Amino acid sequence: PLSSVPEGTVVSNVEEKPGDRGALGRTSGNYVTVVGHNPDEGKTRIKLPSG
Amino acid sequence: VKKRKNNGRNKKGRGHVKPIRCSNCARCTPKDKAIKRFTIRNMVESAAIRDISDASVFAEYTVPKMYLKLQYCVSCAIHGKIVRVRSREGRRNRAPPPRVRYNK
Amino acid sequence: VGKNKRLSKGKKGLKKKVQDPFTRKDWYNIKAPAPFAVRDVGKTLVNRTTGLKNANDALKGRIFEVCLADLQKDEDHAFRKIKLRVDEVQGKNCLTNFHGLDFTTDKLRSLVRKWQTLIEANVTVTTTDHYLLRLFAIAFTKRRPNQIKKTTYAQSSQIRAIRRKMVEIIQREAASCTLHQLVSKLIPEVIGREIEKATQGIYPLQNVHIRKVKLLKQPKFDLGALMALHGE
Amino acid sequence: VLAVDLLNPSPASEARKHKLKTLVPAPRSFFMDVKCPGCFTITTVFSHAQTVVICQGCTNVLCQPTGGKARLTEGCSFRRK
Amino acid sequence: SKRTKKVGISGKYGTRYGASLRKLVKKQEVTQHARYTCTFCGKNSVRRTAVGIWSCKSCKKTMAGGAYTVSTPAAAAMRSTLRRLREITEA
Amino acid sequence: AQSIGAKLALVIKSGKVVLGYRSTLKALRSGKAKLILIAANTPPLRKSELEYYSMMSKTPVHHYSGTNIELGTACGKLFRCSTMAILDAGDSDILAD
Amino acid sequence: LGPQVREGELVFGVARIFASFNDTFVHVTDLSGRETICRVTGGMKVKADRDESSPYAAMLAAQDVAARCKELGITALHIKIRATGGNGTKTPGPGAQSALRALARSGMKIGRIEDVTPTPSDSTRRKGGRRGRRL
RNA sequence: GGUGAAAUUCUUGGAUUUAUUGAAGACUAACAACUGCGAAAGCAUUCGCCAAGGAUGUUUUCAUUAAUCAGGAACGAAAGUUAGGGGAUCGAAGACGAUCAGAUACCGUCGUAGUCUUAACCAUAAACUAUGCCGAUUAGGGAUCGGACGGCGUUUAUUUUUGA
Ligand SMILES: [Mg+2]
Ligand SMILES: [Mg+2]
Ligand SMILES: [Mg+2]
Ligand SMILES: [Mg+2]
Ligand SMILES: [Mg+2]
Ligand SMILES: [Mg+2]
Ligand SMILES: [Mg+2]
Ligand SMILES: [Mg+2]
Ligand SMILES: [Mg+2]
Ligand SMILES: [Mg+2]
Ligand SMILES: [Mg+2]
Ligand SMILES: [Mg+2]
Ligand SMILES: [Mg+2]
Ligand SMILES: [Mg+2]
Ligand SMILES: [Mg+2]
Ligand SMILES: [Mg+2]
Ligand SMILES: [Mg+2]
Ligand SMILES: [Mg+2]
Ligand SMILES: [Mg+2]
Ligand SMILES: [Mg+2]
Ligand SMILES: [Mg+2]
Ligand SMILES: [Mg+2]
Ligand SMILES: [Zn+2]
Ligand SMILES: [Zn+2]
Ligand SMILES: [Zn+2]
Repeated sequence: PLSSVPEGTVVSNVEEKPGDRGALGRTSGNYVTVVGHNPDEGKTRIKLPSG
Repeated sequence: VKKRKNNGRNKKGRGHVKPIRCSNCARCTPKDKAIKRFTIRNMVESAAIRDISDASVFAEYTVPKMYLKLQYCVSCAIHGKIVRVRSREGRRNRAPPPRVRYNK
Repeated sequence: VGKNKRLSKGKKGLKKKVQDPFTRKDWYNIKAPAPFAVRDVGKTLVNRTTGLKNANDALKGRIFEVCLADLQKDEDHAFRKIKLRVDEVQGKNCLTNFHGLDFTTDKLRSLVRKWQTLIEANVTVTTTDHYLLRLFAIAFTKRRPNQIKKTTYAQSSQIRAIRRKMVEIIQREAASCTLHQLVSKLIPEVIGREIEKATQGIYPLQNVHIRKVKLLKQPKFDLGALMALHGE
Repeated sequence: VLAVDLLNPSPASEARKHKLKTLVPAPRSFFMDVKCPGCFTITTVFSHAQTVVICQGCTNVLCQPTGGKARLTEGCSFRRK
Repeated sequence: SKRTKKVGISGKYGTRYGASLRKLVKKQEVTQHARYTCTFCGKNSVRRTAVGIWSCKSCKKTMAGGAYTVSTPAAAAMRSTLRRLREITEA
Repeated sequence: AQSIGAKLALVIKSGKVVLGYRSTLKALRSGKAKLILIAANTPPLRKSELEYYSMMSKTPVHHYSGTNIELGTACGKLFRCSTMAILDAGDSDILAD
Repeated sequence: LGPQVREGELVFGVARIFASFNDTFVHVTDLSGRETICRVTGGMKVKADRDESSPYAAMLAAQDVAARCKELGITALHIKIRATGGNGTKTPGPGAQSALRALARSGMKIGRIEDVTPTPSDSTRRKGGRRGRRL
């Protein structure tokens, strides 16, 4: 899960909502980057390939 | 002809040195070629110290100093009269001038 | 200049009606934490509390610059200034705690001089209370009374030895402390005098100081802890 | 100057020149016998040893290599042979 | 007995598609038809099967890599970053 | 671990060693082996099998830090090698530590 | 109207004087920087815009600050002089010291002078080019 | 705001100024010098890893293995070229405001390529000490950086020997 991840790591096939089995960053040579966390009201900022 | 033995540069033993920005016209010159002056002065001019002194709330007070380091290109150095032309024999004398210690 | 406005209020505008906004302001007193001597440090201004705009919300993220000389009633600490951040607002009173430290600008420029060596280092540290704060250190070479040589320069190998010693001392002292405990060590400059003794063998190293301290993270508010130091 | 006897320099003047610039080159190093306090044995050690020298008995260090001449352990005595 | 001065592998294209376009494709064709040493068995037999699939002819291992290279500079830089980040922070 | 390179070269000249996998195992049955080396990229199943034989025969094992290509060139040979055994030391001192 | 306090005690403010080579700013805030009490610039007094930086204009602008701040109850000031900074001159302008005297003469109290000019550790490229202003 | 003096431009749709917070790219002030290193071009924040180099010290080892080089080869500031990423600041071309008899300029407000990085080309500079490389000899002096050796004291530490 994206919470158990430090900032700055690249991942792939990220779920828009928990349980939909992959929506984002699933093309050859692409990825997404985590930016920061909000431990309260848990939500994470990410950066998409388009910017 | 060579006008100066050191080429007026003071750079021997190395190939390059990073330049700096002139403090007046913002020109680029090598750091070793610029004329550098270090100045220590008071925050206020000597006539104004009394007015600040008796308006303070700390009994005796000492106004702080200000420290600056100005550095010029040669073209702006002798137009502002920081340095001036010397004679042929007097050129080769690098001792700092003797500041007046009696003031008449 | 009176006669330069051309567009003035802009595309289309009209004059105002109500003025003098100072009729609705209020004054509050500011307090200081436990270790410092004097508690009153001045007054502050804010709009009066009203519907849709609470006053306490505007007095919970302010910081103040107070010279350490005023807090300790001593002119020795006339070159260090520290910040106090407001947290809770009692009746016509603001409560504050530590938020940093810094030298005055003129003291730092007077220390640096030509024909000397400047050594500087930094290191992050966390306390038993989960505070993430960073410390800076500074020192200069010391001349010898019978010295004839013009310049006192240290070798770069010796500089790295001193820099390594600086980091070890700072970590050891701040390893097991609280924020209140650490502040009580900053004002008598315990860190500086201990660093000078340890580095004596490598080089004399006059003028040991902690240049500045700034904090990066804070734990939960924990109102019980704030009242412990205040209202003594 | 302008009239000097080059064949017979004074011994004091030859003790200051470089080891190779004298009239005939000569080393300025020597050997010595070191007395380890623990044992009663004798070991021959170069003055400019580049290696850590171990005594035959009780296995104790006697010298530490350095840039010039090796420094001996504090609790030891030697004679220049 | 060199048979070419500069054209190289992209000599099958004759005089078509322009000189510049042939140079770019040659840069990418040369690196995909070569052989690479296996990271597991050590033999010099690894060749590309699909657009992003490389497999060893001896130990039968199959690995996913770049389009025309076994690994890419971006992917290589990430392993070191991930290794360095993990071991200092959690250990 | 730079010392192991120099020690191993001396053993080749003075002592006797046997290279390969089948011959290494056959030496372990006899119980007269003294030290075996294992390369980094040997198959994990083969690695775990070799250590079990050593445990029965109680002989020390050393884990080489390089691939099987580097182990071969560390012995003057022009071919890959993954495991080996040292039947006896010559004038070297590998078994000292 | 003002803070209630005994006659012996006095309440403090801070004055932030920004003196460039083209204008001078006199600005008074509370102990923190959040609340502005008064602000008058040198351009409001002079009408020729080549004298906005003149020391005379700074005196006039500094005088009515004391008058305007007098009834608010504040009686003492801290001073923080600053130059242009950054890539600028780092020398305070001619009107920097004229305003400081006018605050003292008008009757306000002074303490803790300081310089707050911003200095870079290593700056971006500065305007002008490599050959400078050739006039 | 900007200038010798002005204008173009921005502004109660709150400009300029004040305090707190965030993001991005470039750059390493003061200390910094008639000081250090490299074949030259060049190289300045911390720490970890990787291979290399000069001098000094030496009663180790080899024994002429050396000097300089037509053609030939490696590296070679800035600008410029080919493909991606990046694009804060400055700013060729360009557009306006003043000045002037004219002003396609000097001065002022904007601003594209470029300035930075990865993978490949280009091989020129007042690339300067306008002074080719190896070896021997010839005169007085005081400073300074690196290594070794000798010496009377001061300083100082779980302190001696070391270091200043
Ligand atoms: Mg879907
Ligand atoms: Mg050199
Ligand atoms: Mg050059
Ligand atoms: Mg003006
Ligand atoms: Mg002129
Ligand atoms: Mg505003
Ligand atoms: Mg950054
Ligand atoms: Mg140096
Ligand atoms: Mg620096
Ligand atoms: Mg030639
Ligand atoms: Mg270039
Ligand atoms: Mg370029
Ligand atoms: Mg394309
Ligand atoms: Mg591009
Ligand atoms: Mg611009
Ligand atoms: Mg033009
Ligand atoms: Mg040429
Ligand atoms: Mg030439
Ligand atoms: Mg001489
Ligand atoms: Mg001397
Ligand atoms: Mg020396
Ligand atoms: Mg000595
Ligand atoms: Zn200039
Ligand atoms: Zn003994
Ligand atoms: Zn394989």
